[PDB]
Amino acid sequence: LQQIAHLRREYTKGGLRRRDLPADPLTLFERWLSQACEAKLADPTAMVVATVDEHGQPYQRIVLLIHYDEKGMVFYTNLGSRKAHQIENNPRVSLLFPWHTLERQVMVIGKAERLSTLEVMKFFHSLPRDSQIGAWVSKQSSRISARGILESKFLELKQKFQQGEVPLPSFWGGFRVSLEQIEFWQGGEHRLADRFLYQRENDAWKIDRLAP
Amino acid sequence: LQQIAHLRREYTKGGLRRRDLPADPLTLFERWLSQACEAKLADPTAMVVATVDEHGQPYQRIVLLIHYDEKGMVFYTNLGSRKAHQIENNPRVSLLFPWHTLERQVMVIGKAERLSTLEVMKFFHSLPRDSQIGAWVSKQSSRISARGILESKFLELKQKFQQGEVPLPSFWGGFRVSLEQIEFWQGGEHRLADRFLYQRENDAWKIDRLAP
Ligand SMILES: Cc1cc2nc3c(=O)[nH]c(=O)nc-3n(C[C@H](O)[C@H](O)[C@H](O)COP(=O)(O)O)c2cc1C
Ligand SMILES: Cc1cc2nc3c(=O)[nH]c(=O)nc-3n(C[C@H](O)[C@H](O)[C@H](O)COP(=O)(O)O)c2cc1C
Repeated sequence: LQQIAHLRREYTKGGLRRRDLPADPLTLFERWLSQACEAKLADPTAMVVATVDEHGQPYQRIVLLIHYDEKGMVFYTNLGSRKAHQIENNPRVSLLFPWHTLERQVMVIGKAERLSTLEVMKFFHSLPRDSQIGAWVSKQSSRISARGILESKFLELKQKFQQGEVPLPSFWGGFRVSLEQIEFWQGGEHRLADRFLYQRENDAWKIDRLAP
Repeated sequence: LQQIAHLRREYTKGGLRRRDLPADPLTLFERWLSQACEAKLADPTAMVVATVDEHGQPYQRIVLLIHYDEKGMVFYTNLGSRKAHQIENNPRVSLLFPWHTLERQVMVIGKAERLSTLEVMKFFHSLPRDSQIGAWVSKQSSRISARGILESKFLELKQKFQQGEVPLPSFWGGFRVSLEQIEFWQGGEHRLADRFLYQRENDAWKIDRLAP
């Protein structure tokens, strides 16, 4: 708890100049994610996902980043959830990594596309057994009349699955968010943040500094 | 750093039952905000604000909560920023308090309205002198060709204001987000979160538990 405090002070010694930026924004994201992990932030892979309903109202919630590469950033969710309904009507989403403990933010803008069954199955059968079970329990985002509904169904499903592999719910899936824009924010001198926007354009990245 | 660790363990000993909920959601928000402050989270008042552009694309960034009451939650920003432009075309916003260090989230849905000059002036002239200056420096969200633009203007404005009260920029203002919905999330038993939605309806709050 002094080792962690020290690491956070070192990773917060930030300037951020254009000439030190990598060509691929995911190189910088990888570096900051590794620092969030080493500094033991709570849930370093946690990201706030924003979606928009049919009335133009934005909604937000935290999800975990499970995978990223050039094709985008992946999370898993219940396909009957509010976020899945909103994505089906409007695939435009924003992701924000709230790394303000290290004076950082990352924001990703892109379109969410569903994962295939093969991808979902691979991830599901990597989860701890008790995570597989919980995925069955909850009709995510529906009104429920009592907490006991969850607790009862959890007990029943434990009993039902006890002596086999936990099957994949038909209602569990995932989304990959394309990399149209990636924005980096790092606290800077005189409380003037360094801010860079990577914009995907003509199979390349256009980088601009933004005023904070 | 053992005192903080202990406080975080105590405030994370959560069950959340309907019968223990306050009538006014801001009573529970006040309690969780006070706990985030006592546990020394980074920026306990930090909230992620989501807005939507004219194409239906959501955007996100962190701002600080400055004030809250029944009329809504207040933040300050530069009126030429992307968020201010997006609000002018679509006043629907979401706020999320990323308190996952204490296994919590709070989300607020409502409409953003501008603050009056008298309100903006009162807050501006409470800021530290060096905060007043910085508010002049940056054409928030515009592309800038170099970091030095910020550093130069900061030095010039320091010199210009040295021996007087720092005047209020015409381009600095704020927004109050109405309380249409407030949602509380707290990590729960068997990794099944307690989730409650307060929905404003007929001059009252309708509370429902949501499945996690
Ligand atoms: C740290 C943390 C991680 C979470 N990870 C996920 C996740 O990966 N997927 C998911 O569906 N919900 C996750 N949740 C729950 C969501 O925030 C949200 O409550 C749920 O997905 C329902 O969102 P919706 O009603 O807007 O669709 C997480 C919550 C927290 C606090
Ligand atoms: C902890 C923290 C607090 C911040 N507080 C504010 C704020 O209160 N107001 C503000 O305009 N920007 C604030 N920012 C900067 C915003 O996240 C964002 O970079 C800026 O407002 C531009 O957003 P826009 O280009 O989307 O309009 C904060 C950033 C962090 C990391």
